[PDB]
Amino acid sequence: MVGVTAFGNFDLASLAIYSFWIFLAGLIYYLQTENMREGYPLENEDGTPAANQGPFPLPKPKTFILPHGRGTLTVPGPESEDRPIALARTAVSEGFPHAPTGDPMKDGVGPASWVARRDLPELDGHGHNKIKPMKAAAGFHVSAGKNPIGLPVRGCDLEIAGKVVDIWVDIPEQMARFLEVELKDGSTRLLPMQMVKVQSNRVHVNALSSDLFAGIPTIKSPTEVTLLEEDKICGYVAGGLMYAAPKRKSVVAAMLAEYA
Amino acid sequence: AEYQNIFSQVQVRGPADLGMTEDVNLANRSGVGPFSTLLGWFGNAQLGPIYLGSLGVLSLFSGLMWFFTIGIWFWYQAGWNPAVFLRDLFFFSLEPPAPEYGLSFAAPLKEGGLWLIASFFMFVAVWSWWGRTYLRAQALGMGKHTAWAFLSAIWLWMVLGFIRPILMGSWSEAVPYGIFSHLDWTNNFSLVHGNLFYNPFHGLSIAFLYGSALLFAMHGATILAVSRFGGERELEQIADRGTAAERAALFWRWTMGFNATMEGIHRWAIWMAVLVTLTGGIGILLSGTVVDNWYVWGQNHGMAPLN
Amino acid sequence: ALLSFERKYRVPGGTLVGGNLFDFWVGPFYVGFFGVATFFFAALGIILIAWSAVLQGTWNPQLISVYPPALEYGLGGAPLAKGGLWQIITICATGAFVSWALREVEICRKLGIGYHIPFAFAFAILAYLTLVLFRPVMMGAWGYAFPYGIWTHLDWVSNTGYTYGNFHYNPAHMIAISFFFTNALALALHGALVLSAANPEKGKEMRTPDHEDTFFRDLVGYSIGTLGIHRLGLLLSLSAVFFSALCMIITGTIWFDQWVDWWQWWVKLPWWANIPGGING
Amino acid sequence: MSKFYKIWMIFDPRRVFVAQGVFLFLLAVMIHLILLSTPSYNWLEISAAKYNRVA
Amino acid sequence: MSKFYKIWMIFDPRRVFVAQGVFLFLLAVMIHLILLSTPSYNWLEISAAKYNRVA
Amino acid sequence: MSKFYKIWMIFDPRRVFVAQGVFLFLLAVMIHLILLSTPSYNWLEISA
Amino acid sequence: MSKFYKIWMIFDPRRVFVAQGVFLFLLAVMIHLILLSTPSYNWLEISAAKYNRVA
Amino acid sequence: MSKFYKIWMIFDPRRVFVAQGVFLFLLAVMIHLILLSTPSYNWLEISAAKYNRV
Amino acid sequence: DLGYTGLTDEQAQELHSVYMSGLWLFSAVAIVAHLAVYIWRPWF
Amino acid sequence: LGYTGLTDEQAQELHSVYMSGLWLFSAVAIVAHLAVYIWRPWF
Amino acid sequence: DLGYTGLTDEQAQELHSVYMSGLWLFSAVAIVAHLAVYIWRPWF
Amino acid sequence: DLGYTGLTDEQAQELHSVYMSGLWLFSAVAIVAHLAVYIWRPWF
Amino acid sequence: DLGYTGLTDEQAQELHSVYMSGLWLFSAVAIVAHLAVYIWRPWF
Amino acid sequence: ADKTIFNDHLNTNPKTNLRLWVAFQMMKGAGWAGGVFFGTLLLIGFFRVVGRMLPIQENQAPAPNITG
Ligand code: BCL
Ligand SMILES: COC(C)(C)C/C=C/C(C)=C/C=C/C(C)=C/C=C/C(C)=C/C=C/C=C(C)/C=C/C=C(\C)CC/C=C(\C)CCC=C(C)C
Ligand SMILES: COC(C)(C)C/C=C/C(C)=C/C=C/C(C)=C/C=C/C(C)=C/C=C/C=C(C)/C=C/C=C(\C)CC/C=C(\C)CCC=C(C)C
Ligand SMILES: COC(C)(C)C/C=C/C(C)=C/C=C/C(C)=C/C=C/C(C)=C/C=C/C=C(C)/C=C/C=C(\C)CC/C=C(\C)CCC=C(C)C
Ligand SMILES: COC(C)(C)C/C=C/C(C)=C/C=C/C(C)=C/C=C/C(C)=C/C=C/C=C(C)/C=C/C=C(\C)CC/C=C(\C)CCC=C(C)C
Ligand SMILES: COC(C)(C)C/C=C/C(C)=C/C=C/C(C)=C/C=C/C(C)=C/C=C\C=C(C)\C=C\C=C(/C)CC/C=C(\C)CCC=C(C)C
Ligand SMILES: [Fe+2]
Repeated sequence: MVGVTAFGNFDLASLAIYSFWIFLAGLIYYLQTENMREGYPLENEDGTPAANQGPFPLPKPKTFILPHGRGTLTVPGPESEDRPIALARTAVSEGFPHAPTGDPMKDGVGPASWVARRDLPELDGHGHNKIKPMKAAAGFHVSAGKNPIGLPVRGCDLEIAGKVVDIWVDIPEQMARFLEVELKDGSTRLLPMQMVKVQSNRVHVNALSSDLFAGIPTIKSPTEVTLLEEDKICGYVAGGLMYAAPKRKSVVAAMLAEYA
Repeated sequence: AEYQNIFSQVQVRGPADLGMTEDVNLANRSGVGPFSTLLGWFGNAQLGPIYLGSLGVLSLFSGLMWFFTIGIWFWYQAGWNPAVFLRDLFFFSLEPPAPEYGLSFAAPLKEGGLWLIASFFMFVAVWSWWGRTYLRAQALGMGKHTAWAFLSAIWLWMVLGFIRPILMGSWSEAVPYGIFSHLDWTNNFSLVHGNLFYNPFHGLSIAFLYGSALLFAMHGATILAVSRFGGERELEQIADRGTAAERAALFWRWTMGFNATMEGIHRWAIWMAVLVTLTGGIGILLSGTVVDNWYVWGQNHGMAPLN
Repeated sequence: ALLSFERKYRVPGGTLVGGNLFDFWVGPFYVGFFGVATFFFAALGIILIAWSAVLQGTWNPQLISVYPPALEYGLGGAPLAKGGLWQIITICATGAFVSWALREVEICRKLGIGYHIPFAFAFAILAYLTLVLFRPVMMGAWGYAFPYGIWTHLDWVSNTGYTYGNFHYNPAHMIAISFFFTNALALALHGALVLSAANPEKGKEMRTPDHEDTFFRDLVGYSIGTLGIHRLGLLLSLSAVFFSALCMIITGTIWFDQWVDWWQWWVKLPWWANIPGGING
Repeated sequence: MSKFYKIWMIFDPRRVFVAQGVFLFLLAVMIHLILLSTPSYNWLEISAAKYNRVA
Repeated sequence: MSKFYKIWMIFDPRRVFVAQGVFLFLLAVMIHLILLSTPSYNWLEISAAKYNRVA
Repeated sequence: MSKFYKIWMIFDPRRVFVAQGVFLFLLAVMIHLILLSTPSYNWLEISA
Repeated sequence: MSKFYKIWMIFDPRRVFVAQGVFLFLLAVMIHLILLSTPSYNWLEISAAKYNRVA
Repeated sequence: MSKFYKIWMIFDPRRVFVAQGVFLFLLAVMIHLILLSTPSYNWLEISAAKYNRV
Repeated sequence: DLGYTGLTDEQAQELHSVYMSGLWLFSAVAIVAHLAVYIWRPWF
Repeated sequence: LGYTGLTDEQAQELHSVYMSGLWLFSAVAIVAHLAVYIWRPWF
Repeated sequence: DLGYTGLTDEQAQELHSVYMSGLWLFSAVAIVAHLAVYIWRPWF
Repeated sequence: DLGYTGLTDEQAQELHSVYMSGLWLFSAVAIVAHLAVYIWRPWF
Repeated sequence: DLGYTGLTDEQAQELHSVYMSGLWLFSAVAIVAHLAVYIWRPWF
Repeated sequence: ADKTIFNDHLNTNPKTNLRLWVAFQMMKGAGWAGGVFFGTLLLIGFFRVVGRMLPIQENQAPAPNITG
């Protein structure tokens, strides 16, 4: 059918290309509606629903049957913060930052934010706890790389804040998730492995200064960590990047602050 | 510098993970292989276990026979000389039958018949592997998304090797087996049909291949950026939206005005990758059968300056 | 205008330049200093492409083309109607891309996430600069860069490729293509696997990462892991772009003949060059 | 016309004003570029031909 | 026209001033480049032809 | 122009000064490059 | 014919209405472009030929 | 034939109706376009020849 | 009464009545347009 | 069996409505085909 | 009183009156510009 | 009465008066430049 | 009285006086350079 | 933040200090922009030097695109 046109230059190739444009528009609509299952409907900076909701409407709700009898999740559905937000409006007009009312790292706002998730441990396929300390994990041991256990932990202010006592490992993935760090007071905190740089002699934590290590949220159980505790710890450590900046002793930062 | 999470800075090894047992026949599953420290620096160190089922056996036998047929043809083309075999490994070719034979299976063994035998073996191997992906999804109760994405890839492969040669009425239209030979087939296909660049479906296929590279860069970068919040555990973020999913969504919302979800980004991913081979198969199927010169077609459709 | 969870993340800080001068949002977009710069450069580039369409004499978007200066102009400036507009649009595009990357850096700092996304975008910016800046400067003319047209930059790709015979034989090109194909394959597999785990057979419980690892080990005998697959996707895309930039930066600068002539070096190794038979004998 | 004010009960004035500003600017630029494309109404070229600047 | 001040009861002056500065500089640059592109009103080329600078 | 000073009660002074220095340098570079573009006023085209 | 209303017990009215609007618009545009594409029934060309616009 | 209604106890009527509508529209468009492609049955060209439009 | 949408029988009847009124109006306009075109230029 | 979950009477009513629609559609199609065949037979 | 945007009827009326004043000023300027262009170079 | 930016009517009036002063100064400079260009090289 | 930046009226006046002094000095230097270039190579 | 021992610069009147601070902010912005521009110019110069070293002129490719 070379050169066979129904009308004008419109042939099987033109039919295919226009039908694909139609299909692509439909597919983009479908993909956007699927993406609209979290964070909607949109809200104003005070909390009330916004007048503008977007050209794409909300999809019909779908139900996930959570594993291990954890219930169900229907999305889109009524979702709230379920936590006080310690932020104050810096302008009556919308589109401006909200300033923390107190200490943002303690308030859990900004880069130090955390989400009120289930206060239950994450489970593997078999139903056991996914993340467990390596002492309580049967047969787990450091296989390669520098072993961080026993190394001093140095904060962003170049001051030692504790020592690594144990490694928390993800049993299915078989990778380290959290380093347990004992502070000067004898209590233990958790540090995400992605926020610590294991060097030859020490473990460097650029996110947190030494004095902030005490402020890390603690786990209610020494052997298990829940999703809420993981979120709080990770939020605190990451928010340390922007909120422990004055205490960080970076040379480039010092030179920039010299001229700023 | 800070830890970028590109490579694991420490490896932990425990008991070998034997995997789930939803509906999988454990007899057909092999034993766990060795742990690779080199692989552990990047992902999981554990090798195996693999499932060796009926379809797995069929696919392995057919693929081994296809590979061995191409190899024996290469050895014949080398004069059975190992030095010549190594020298001209990329220049050997198992070419399809000449155009004089059309679609007939009467081509001589050294002039196209061996290509037909190897192509039958490859056909059986690929389709049995597709059935294997489907049944491995079915045994674990998972969705068949992998089966359908592989079906898109198989669609492009079938168009290249089977459907288009049939519609053109000649096995000579099909792709020869060999590295540089199939590269030359690609180049000659573009040249014969008049600058395949002006194939609109080839353009869409390239758009979605670039989009696949762009989207996997964006997604891998996003997940590595939010992995400090346990963002790599994406199924958890789907079930219980943590601060990682929220931070990823807010990053992309503040950057480009819209975002995805932890699950919807994977719909974007699967469709961006699927459309590559889908549009590609359509564009190859149109070439020669419907459009013999894509530059003239583009001229008649306002894609090229003249006309 | 805010997501149900966005309120607690809109806080001051993280800006690189400007402090609170541009630290605000316009709708969903975070502006910042580099956002102001990005918008200006983008609007200028788009308006200049429309103006170049006016000068060219065609309004068909597929026929609109902004050609670089001819080889007679060398690396110097050119009249706007005949190459200068391309130079201005290239400067605007580079400014917009770099401003976009720095705006992403600001957003990353505000959210407290890693800088993997602007770093990955820097690779695409470097490939673009290889095609429009580094390679034309090495070769000594802006006319070696590609035109800013939908179908004319395809003509540039075709002509540049066929200048060196079949461009498939460029080895760095082969590596980049293999990386691109592998990246597309891995993206398909990853999207499909996560969707299958999160959308199992109707009425069944949602699956776990254990199920994903079990599926891929039962399929191919190996599972790279969620962190592993995301690392792999990032590295595959970045390596593809890096090797494509390398292939174009070595082409026309240190290589000038057909690339199959390059592949002839393996054939002409002393210990098997003269052996008869095979393809090259 | 009598009750058109109720559009502001439906549409947020800020959103509509931003959209209208962008739309009006883009429309005006589009129409000016359409005129500049045509050999007639290209007022620059018309003036050049009228006073014989191109010589 | 006497009530146009109420535009500031709707739009915060900071974002509006940023947008207006960007828009005005963009518009001025656009018009200058449009003039430079045309052989007429390309004041640099006009002066070059007037004083016989370009060969 | 009597009450233009109030623009410093809208925009922070030091930030505006830094941004304005950047803008002035970039504008100067842009004008120099446009001059270098034209064959006349291309002062870097020293020839025999 | 009398019980056809029961289709609204099966199909969500909003989705059907949106899809029907899109389908009708695309169909009408397609038919109009078919008519314009053919040299006959292109009412613009017919009007031009009838009143000798092409001169 | 009398018991064909039981097919609705195996098939979801909503999915079946959607698939049927899409299939019917695509088939109708395909057939109308096939007729347009052939010089005969291109009713536009037939009318043009009959009334001497060209 | 499958109730895939939650509409009651009376709601479905009223919705279908309004929809059919709209459909008949659209079809009447289309028929008038087709008569005008066929008078102006028949295609049979 | 009851894959859909419909009661038998609901399935029968739905089938009756669907068959009415199908007969209407096929009757219009038969009229169209007869008109085309009278206008231009394809056999 | 739908109140999607939260404006009251009086606020909407005042806003619309000012908006229409601006629209009519813009339209008058456009009409003057079109008269100037049509006098200088008519397009009809 | 309507509140979206926190400005009062008096503050809005003062801001608009200063803004209009700036706008009229800018327009005056633009008009002078346009007169200079039109005298140097008219476009009508 | 808006005070988005914490500057009082007197601080704004003093800073604007300093800024305008610098602006006029820079403008004078630019005018000197333009006079030099125009004498060396006029563009009108 | 530590007090300077020189103490001679403190004799300037504070209005001159304000003028110096404004000029310093503008000069810092302009200097960062100039550093970016000169780094770009040095990158272009490095690639030009490399191209000069390579035998581009001996065998250079034709025009990939039609001149315009
Ligand atoms: C001179 C060469 C021509 C040209 C000729 C062609 C031709 C001819 C084709 C393409 C095709 C493609 N081209 Mg092109 N192409 C050119 C220029 C380009 C440029 C560029 C920058 O210039 C780009 C980016 C592309 C990009 C692309 C892709 C979008 C597309 C291939 C998708 C794919 O993954 O296929 C590769 C993937 C597959 C073939 C699927 C394989 C699936 C099967 C199941 C795999 C079996 C594996 C087997 C069993 C082995 C197993 C091993 C064991 C596991 C160990 N082309 C020029 C114009 N291009 C294809 C296409 O679709 O075009 C429309 C195609 O056929
Ligand atoms: C290539 O092929 C060509 C193009 C050449 C030939 C074409 C072939 C084909 C395949 C053609 C296809 C034709 C078809 C399928 C046409 C279908 C047309 C239909 C069904 C049109 C329907 C129109 C209906 C309309 C406009 C109804 C409008 C109704 C309203 C506006 C009112 C709705 C309001 C309601 C219901 C109020 C809500 C109710 C309550 C009780 C609250
Ligand atoms: C390709 O097609 C071509 C281009 C050839 C032809 C073009 C065709 C088309 C499709 C053209 C489109 C034309 C259209 C749709 C034009 C629309 C124009 C409109 C509607 C313009 C509106 C202008 C309104 C203005 C400028 C209003 C300004 C208002 C103010 C300045 C005052 C705002 C202040 C308020 C409301 C104060 C708020 C009140 C209180 C109490 C707080
Ligand atoms: C392709 O088409 C071409 C380009 C050829 C033709 C172009 C067409 C188009 C689309 C042209 C567009 C024209 C338009 C829409 C121009 C708009 C001009 C306007 C509205 C300019 C406004 C200027 C206003 C200025 C410069 C105001 C300056 C104000 C100040 C310097 C003082 C600011 C300080 C204040 C208000 C202090 C207030 C603070 C307190 C505490 C009271
Ligand atoms: C494509 O378009 C082209 C490029 C062809 C033409 C370009 C067109 C356009 C759109 C150009 C844009 C022009 C604009 C908008 C220029 C704006 C210039 C402004 C507002 C400059 C302001 C400068 C202000 C300065 C430098 C203030 C400095 C203040 C101080 C340094 C503090 C005071 C210190 C003093 C006075 C030091 C005193 C010392 C002694 C010894 C007396
Ligand atoms: C040295 O060690 C030994 C010899 C033992 C093993 C070595 C093996 C070697 C050297 C193997 C080399 C393999 C290579 C280089 C393979 C290259 C493959 C490539 C590049 C393939 C590219 C494209 C292939 C395509 C698109 C194939 C499409 C095929 C189909 C769609 C199936 C067609 C099916 C047909 C014709 C069935 C016909 C038969 C019947 C009975 C109906
Ligand atoms: Fe993922």
